[PDB]
Amino acid sequence: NPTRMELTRLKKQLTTATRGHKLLKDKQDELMRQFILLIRKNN
Amino acid sequence: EYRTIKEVVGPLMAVEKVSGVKYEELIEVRMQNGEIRRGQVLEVQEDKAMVQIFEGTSGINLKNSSVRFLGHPLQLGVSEDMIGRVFDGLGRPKDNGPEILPEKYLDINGEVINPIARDYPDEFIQTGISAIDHLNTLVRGQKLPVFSGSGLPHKELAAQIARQATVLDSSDDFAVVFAAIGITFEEAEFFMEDFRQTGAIDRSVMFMNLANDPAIERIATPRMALTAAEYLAYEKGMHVLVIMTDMTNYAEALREISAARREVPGRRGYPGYLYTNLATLFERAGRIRGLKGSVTQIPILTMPEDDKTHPIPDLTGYITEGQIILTRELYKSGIQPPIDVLPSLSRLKDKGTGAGKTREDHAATMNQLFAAYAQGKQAKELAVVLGESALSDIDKIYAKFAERFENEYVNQGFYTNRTITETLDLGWELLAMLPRTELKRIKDDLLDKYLP
Repeated sequence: NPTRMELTRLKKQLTTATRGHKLLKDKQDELMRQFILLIRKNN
Repeated sequence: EYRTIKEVVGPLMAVEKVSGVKYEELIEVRMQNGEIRRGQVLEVQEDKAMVQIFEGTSGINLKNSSVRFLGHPLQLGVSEDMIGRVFDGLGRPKDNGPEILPEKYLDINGEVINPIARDYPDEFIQTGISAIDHLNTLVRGQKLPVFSGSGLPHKELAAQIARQATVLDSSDDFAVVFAAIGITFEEAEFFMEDFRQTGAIDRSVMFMNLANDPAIERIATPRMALTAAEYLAYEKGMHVLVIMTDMTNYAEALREISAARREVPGRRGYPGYLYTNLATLFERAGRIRGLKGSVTQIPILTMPEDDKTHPIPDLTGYITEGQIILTRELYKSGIQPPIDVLPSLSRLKDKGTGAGKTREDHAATMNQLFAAYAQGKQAKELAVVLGESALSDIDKIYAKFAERFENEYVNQGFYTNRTITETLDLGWELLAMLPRTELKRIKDDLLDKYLP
């Protein structure tokens, strides 16, 4: 398991996962704002 | 002559009753059947000396064999007649050509250049490869290595660069010294045949060392090649491009000798003095104040398990002024050459570019192409994570830019020779995909002159 090839690969997965986390968090926020406009109209 | 072989352990032998014997001195073994083998002193004490025989020790009877010490180490017989010739690791003719009468014999270790005697790299070298000439420019006197890996095409790239490299104007062209270290015959034959079929051999001196050649011959090879280069450059006033592959093979040869002397390894199994060793080779390069000729180096190495923190590429980068990186991702996508411009670097690039050297739009377009490429890769990733819904119209362009950049700009082919003008023009055609608003790193002065 703990080889240098695994290390470099897991370090790459972390960078990707970190970026994906930021993109998804932004998406949720963007959906939330649009929802706010719609939900007030719904009310 | 000595009939005093005491021990034989593999290709190594211990010889007693030695006197006046020097480290790295050449020896000659006369076997009991009259057969002659040569070797080199790897270690020497008062009573004895340790030697390694190039041809091995099979069939040797200790008692009835003899040893003679030649009184000199490996030396290169230099001459301008080396041009157009192919030699092995020890400088011996490989092409069955006419005899060479040396001007003189030189030691192959060279001398260390006074740091204040060096002149700064000035002249642009056109490799004919866009990803280098434009984004990671090679300048005359630089050391700019290629970091590759097993199964990556550094073989084709090495041949291409040696084939296409030239300086604009000048009239006098590049003499190319090509050193092959510990490579397979099949690869050595590719190089030799490519050089002959294109006429590049008429400009070149080749030192070819093979994988099944002795470790001491592999160690000698880079030193033979660089001794030839400094002679042509600093004594004959020639501009010399030195291409050496594979430096990793050189490093493995050092470990073999180091283990024979029972030396405890340093980091990751390599000798502690690996840095000194690599630095002594790679710093045999550059312009020298008051001298017409110069040495430019392109060392080539494979990174074990594609690991850039490995001692070989790690220490090399500390010594050389940048590195060109080949990647598996690009090669699997069919990009030729598979150069990844993002981690690639030339540290002297600003010295060989601009008006008078290349063209005035060189630096600006390089920064712009780099920015848009990284931005386009981010855009592609965004589309996979959040969908095509999240992409703006500008985002979809950057994604398309990065695609065309890899496929038309970087992917030029191993036999395509692009002039710097053609390279710069192609850069502008790709930047033309983007709105003028996005071209921020380019002043409107040059944007109005070149943007199609």
